[PDB]
Amino acid sequence: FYVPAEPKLAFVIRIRGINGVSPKVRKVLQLLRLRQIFNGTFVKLNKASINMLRIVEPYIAWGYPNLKSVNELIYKRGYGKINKKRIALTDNALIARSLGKYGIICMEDLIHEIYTVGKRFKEANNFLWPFKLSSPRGGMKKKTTHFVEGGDAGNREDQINRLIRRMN
Amino acid sequence: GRRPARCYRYCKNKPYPKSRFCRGVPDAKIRIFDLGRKKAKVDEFPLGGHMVSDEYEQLSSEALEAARICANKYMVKSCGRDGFHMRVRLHPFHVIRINKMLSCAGADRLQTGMRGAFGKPQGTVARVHIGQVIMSIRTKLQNEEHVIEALRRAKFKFPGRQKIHISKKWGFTKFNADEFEDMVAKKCLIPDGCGVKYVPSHGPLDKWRVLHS
Amino acid sequence: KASGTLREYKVVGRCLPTPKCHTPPLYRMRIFAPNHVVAKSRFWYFVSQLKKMKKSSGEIVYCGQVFEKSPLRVKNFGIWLRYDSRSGTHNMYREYRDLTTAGAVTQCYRDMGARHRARAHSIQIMKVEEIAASKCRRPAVKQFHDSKIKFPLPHRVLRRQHKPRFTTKRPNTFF
Amino acid sequence: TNTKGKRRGTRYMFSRPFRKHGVVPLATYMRIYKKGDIVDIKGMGTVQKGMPHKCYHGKTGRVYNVTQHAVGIVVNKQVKGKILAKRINVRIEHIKHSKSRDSFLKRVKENDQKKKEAKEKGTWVQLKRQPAPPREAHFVRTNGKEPELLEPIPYEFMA
RNA sequence: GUCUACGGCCAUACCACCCUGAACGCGCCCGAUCUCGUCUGAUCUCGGAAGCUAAGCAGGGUCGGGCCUGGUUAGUACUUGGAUGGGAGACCGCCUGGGAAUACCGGGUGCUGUAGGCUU
RNA sequence: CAUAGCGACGUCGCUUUUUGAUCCUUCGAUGUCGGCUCUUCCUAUCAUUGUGAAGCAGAAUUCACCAAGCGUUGGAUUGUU
RNA sequence: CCUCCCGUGGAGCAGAAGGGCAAAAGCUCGCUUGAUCUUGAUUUUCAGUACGAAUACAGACCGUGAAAGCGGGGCCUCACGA
RNA sequence: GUUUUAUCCGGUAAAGCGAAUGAUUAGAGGUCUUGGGGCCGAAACGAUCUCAACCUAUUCUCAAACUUUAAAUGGGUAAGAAGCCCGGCUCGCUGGCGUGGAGCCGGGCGUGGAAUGCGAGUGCCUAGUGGGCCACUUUUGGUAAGCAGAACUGGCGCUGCGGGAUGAACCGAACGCCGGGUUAAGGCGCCCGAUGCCGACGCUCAUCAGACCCCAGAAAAGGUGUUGGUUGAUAUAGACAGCAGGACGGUGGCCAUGGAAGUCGGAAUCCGCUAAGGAGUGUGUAACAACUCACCUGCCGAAUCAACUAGCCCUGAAAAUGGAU
Ligand SMILES: [Mg+2]
Ligand SMILES: [Mg+2]
Ligand SMILES: [Mg+2]
Ligand SMILES: [Mg+2]
Ligand SMILES: [Mg+2]
Ligand SMILES: [Mg+2]
Ligand SMILES: [Mg+2]
Ligand SMILES: [Mg+2]
Ligand SMILES: [Mg+2]
Ligand SMILES: [Mg+2]
Ligand SMILES: [Mg+2]
Ligand SMILES: [Mg+2]
Ligand SMILES: [Mg+2]
Ligand SMILES: [Mg+2]
Ligand SMILES: [Mg+2]
Ligand SMILES: [Mg+2]
Ligand SMILES: [Mg+2]
Ligand SMILES: [Mg+2]
Ligand SMILES: [Mg+2]
Ligand SMILES: [Mg+2]
Ligand SMILES: [Mg+2]
Ligand SMILES: [Mg+2]
Ligand SMILES: [Mg+2]
Ligand SMILES: [Mg+2]
Ligand SMILES: [Mg+2]
Ligand SMILES: [Mg+2]
Repeated sequence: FYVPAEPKLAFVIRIRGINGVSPKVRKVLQLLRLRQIFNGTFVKLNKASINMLRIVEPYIAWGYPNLKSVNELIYKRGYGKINKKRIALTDNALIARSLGKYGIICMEDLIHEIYTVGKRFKEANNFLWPFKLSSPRGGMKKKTTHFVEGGDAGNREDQINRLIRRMN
Repeated sequence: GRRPARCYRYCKNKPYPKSRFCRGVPDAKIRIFDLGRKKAKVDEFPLGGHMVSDEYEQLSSEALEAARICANKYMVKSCGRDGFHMRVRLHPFHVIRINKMLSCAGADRLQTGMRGAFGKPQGTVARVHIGQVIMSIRTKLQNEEHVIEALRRAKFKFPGRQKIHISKKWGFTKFNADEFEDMVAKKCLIPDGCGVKYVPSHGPLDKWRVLHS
Repeated sequence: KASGTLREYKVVGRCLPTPKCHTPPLYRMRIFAPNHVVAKSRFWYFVSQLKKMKKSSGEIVYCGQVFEKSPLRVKNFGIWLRYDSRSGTHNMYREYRDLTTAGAVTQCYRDMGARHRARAHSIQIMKVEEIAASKCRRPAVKQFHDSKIKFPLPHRVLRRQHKPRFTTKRPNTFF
Repeated sequence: TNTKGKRRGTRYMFSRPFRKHGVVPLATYMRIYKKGDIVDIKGMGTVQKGMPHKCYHGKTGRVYNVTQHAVGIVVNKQVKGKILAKRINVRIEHIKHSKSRDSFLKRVKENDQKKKEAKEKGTWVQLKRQPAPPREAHFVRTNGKEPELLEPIPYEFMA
């Protein structure tokens, strides 16, 4: 049996709103930069991040995005945090002026750094404004329960790509 | 003068034993817990039948007394007075209290309502859990239906839901009936009274050589 | 656990190697699940019940769908299961006729829900086995063991009741 | 309605562990406490003098003052919505050194050694400790053995 | 391989009984003039060196008790977070993580620092 | 002769025609007991209609069912209910 | 009453209870007055105000013991007043 | 108001009582005594039989004010430049010592020594408030309460909007004025937007059916209604059910007696004929007698029976103006 490497990149989408949230869940969502429903963020997976995801498990749906999902997310909804402003990534110079010191100078470099979690993944990911995704076209199953019990919350392994396709 | 058992059915309070803090407790209704031929040896009564609660609730001492009397009468009628041994496995250690109100047409007569409402000891009940044995009857292997009927009749004296289970243990021991015979044969078990003493293979060899002799 | 059309998954897992055993044993189960995520979750549930394993302390080395090896052949399935009723746990042996094992298990889940109000989280499928027609015990399954089976369709209810919604002719049920 | 006694609720907090009563072992007195080092306040009950209050049991502070028998400890205490650095005098029976600080200083010394050695030998080495990474890909051999098939057991009432 | 003095951890070191102990040592032992305490030189203090390892002490033994450490109990009990799950309720099941304790069955029975002796 | 008719020890309920418990509404006020008068409603049926049962021979009585259509009174004492 | 043996405290420590304690903190003797004179800091309640109580020091003058030391009241948690 | 990695802290849940402290059930084995005593022992209970107390090894059941053991959640600290490492100086403190400690002065080290996120620090003046209430869970008093009192978080108060017909608190979601798209929770016969799908599989008939969190009504106990399931049993050596026979002798067995003869009661359950028969499951006779059963056989020729269990339905199930999925 060949056991593949455990995935090192996750996409996290906040699926519940901002009403009646416990303080710990609220704090962890703020640290994940998910302050609004249907906001998405790339998360580098390790013990600390996974335990944070476990804390905010009922409020999020997360999974392992593929190359196509990363491309669609960066190209259609990719916005940079340039001078604390949400600027659309309409030119490569916008990426180069903020991340060129790390070697990232284009959309392709940004996508590569996000997909293959590189040395400067933290800088490249924080440069991206959190993705403001639409409502899931076709609806959800049940946002109040876990994915493995017929709902939408929690870790769906690679069905996050289906969710993304319906989501943006 | 006793309240209906529905007022004390549930395990709502913390356990309240009769101790040096709770004084003035009236004696429990049930004082005898073992009936029938209690002196019967272990091999005499190989069959054991338990009655097991399915609810986490409180059984009153009066209810335990009534169930014990009913089961005893049926067992004496069916299997004879020396053909069975019964053991009640619940002891009413939890004191239930009453905040007594005056049953007269007056609240001005120092009723005080809910002021100083901590009650006086009303009675004693036994706390039972799901899966806990309430009564056990050991007898001959041919009286299985009589044991089941006696426990079925005793079930009607209790509030909740109870199951009748024929145990795999030999009598009142904790050892399986299939292994009991060869364990006694190889002297891992030594009978005494209604129970067996387990003899482990450790300790002084003098205890080993008093056996096998 | 919800449902759909269930699929069979062969799920093989093990503990993570530790400085007590470098090669821990591999364990395999058949899990009937809507998808592989639920299949892995149920695998961890069952191996946690049986062995002393956890998802964090172990790993899953394989999870692959088991295709039916003869989906063109009607066959009899006996299913041993256990479930929690409202007042206890019971073991059941049920029988179904189907082409696929996963379809038979789906039939079992629907039938348990219909006859015993048993939700899928209460049901533990512990054995599924194709059985010979002479080993069947349920008459509703045995009555289809006829080489000359023959029956009509007596009272055929109109299902196109709204195309048309209004008409002059009353429908016929005999065909 | 609660009393304000100094030792209310300390019935088990200040009691000795099982079969550990009697004479206080002397290594506790033989420990050396300098200013600035990190100590854990425990508060054994055999010695009634210099006892810390129950709110400092289990806390950790920094030594700022050393006397003949006690130390002065700056320990954080949370009061309503503020944390203030209280200064307490605690006899050395009720304190012990902090192995967290000990391990951190060991790690600093070892990192400085690695920096010196790696600058001597050229090759760059990692010093920042990382969280547990995702497991890498690997092969699991069956060794010609079919993995055991597991099935849930039938239900039966035991006891 | 051991002992003595002073110890650190304070039963893997304790408790009961039995066996063995070469050489130093530690003791038991002899005595009350002096020092010093007593109802009593029993204890304490002092001055000794005839005898003895009988005892303490050291080592070993016991299908020994205890203690220490494992397995089982048991992924059980319990439990963080979740559901417009079930049930009249009592309560229970599932998802997400954590996870015990008896009984029962094994193994072990002090380690060591400083200073000074004995052991061909 | 347990169960025609009853039902100890226990135990499960219902009702709001008792009395309590509480203090949610009312203190810029909801006139506070009983009787009289008058209408309507409930059934957990006293009688009457139709029935079943008896330790129902008849007579009388008792238990139970469908059942509130109809009726359920005149007085001494007491403010009384 | 006298003697031996076992005795982890199952006694005692003023009192309520809890904690603590064995060549102890208990019992009996001997000598004593640290239950004395002072300044600050700190803990407890706390608003980080006071009182009360307490802890660690520092400066005197002492007590005790061969000495190390210990003692500025009571083994600790209460026993009090602008 | 976060995790991770180290490192401490705790005594709740659980568990335990063949571990201490309390509570507590039942037997068993021993041998002393102001235990009762014990039948023939006074005579040296010549004896040893029982019951006590006591001890020993077990055994049932417990604890908010018990505990060996002991979670989950939780609380503190640390994760560097105020650090590390070299030298040197000061001290009236400490002292065998160039001792220890503290301070001070120079110098060299940047891989900025976990993850994630965020711009921080600091001062002055200051209103209103100081009746709260509700929900999940934990929890005290109380029979309980839309009762009284606490812990945690969220909410209402201060908040509109979609859904729960209706509703301060439930579920979804929080709000500038609009257009388009899509959803949440909830829904899609008609009211009323949307299943006018040739939706799937079953269950259920109610002469009080049932119909969706909070929530707005029900239990124990029953059913040969029906549907699944568990365990056991019988059967071509012919089951089951029907129809038809035998159902005895001793013995009208013993002790009960005024009759109890098999059946008003106490013990025991024999034998043989065999096809079987209980010296009796019931009716009953004053009593006999006469019947019935369990037991066997005949006719009948293929499957049948029993005890449980849990789904829907039914009984249990009664209130007042006429009425509420
Ligand atoms: Mg909400
Ligand atoms: Mg659409
Ligand atoms: Mg919710
Ligand atoms: Mg009543
Ligand atoms: Mg209570
Ligand atoms: Mg041993
Ligand atoms: Mg769990
Ligand atoms: Mg009678
Ligand atoms: Mg008016
Ligand atoms: Mg009016
Ligand atoms: Mg009626
Ligand atoms: Mg002084
Ligand atoms: Mg003192
Ligand atoms: Mg406590
Ligand atoms: Mg407990
Ligand atoms: Mg105990
Ligand atoms: Mg309240
Ligand atoms: Mg207001
Ligand atoms: Mg607000
Ligand atoms: Mg609102
Ligand atoms: Mg609305
Ligand atoms: Mg409604
Ligand atoms: Mg719109
Ligand atoms: Mg609607
Ligand atoms: Mg419409
Ligand atoms: Mg009904």
